Amino acid sequence: RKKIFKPEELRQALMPTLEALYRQDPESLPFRQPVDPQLLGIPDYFDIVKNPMDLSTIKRKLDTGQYQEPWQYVDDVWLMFNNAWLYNRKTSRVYKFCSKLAEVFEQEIDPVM
Ligand SMILES: COc1ccc(N2C(=O)CC[C@H]2c2nc(-c3ccc4onc(C)c4c3)cn2C[C@@H](C)N2CCOCC2)cc1Cl
Repeated sequence: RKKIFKPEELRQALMPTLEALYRQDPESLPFRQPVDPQLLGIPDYFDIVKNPMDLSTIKRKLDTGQYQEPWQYVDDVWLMFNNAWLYNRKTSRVYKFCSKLAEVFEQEIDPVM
């Protein structure tokens, strides 16, 4: 089950699953850029989230061939969701938006896997 992927083959296969998340409006808006705790007024963010991830970082990694294997891309998307569920309360808009993106992703990534 070892396989060497061509970065452009990975990119073409995975990019549509990422585009599916970006297309969610307004649910993708809090996930489009890295969390800046001071500028968002959430100074405890890095006390709780030690491995931040967002759509712009995942896109940059896809675009520069930093994923060797599909599971590495999926791990970063899952990390982004896990961070938002960890930091935010179940009652919050961001937590609910995260749950929407995770549903969309589960649909998109199944066939690709
Ligand atoms: C359309 O939905 C929203 C619009 C604004 C906001 N925001 C606010 O109410 C305050 C600032 C802004 C905002 N919140 C967050 C926020 C906060 C906590 C988070 O935990 N995990 C994540 C991810 C996360 C994200 C981010 N933002 C700023 C977003 C909307 N920027 C706005 C500037 O352009 C890029 C996107 C949140 C949402 Cl759910």
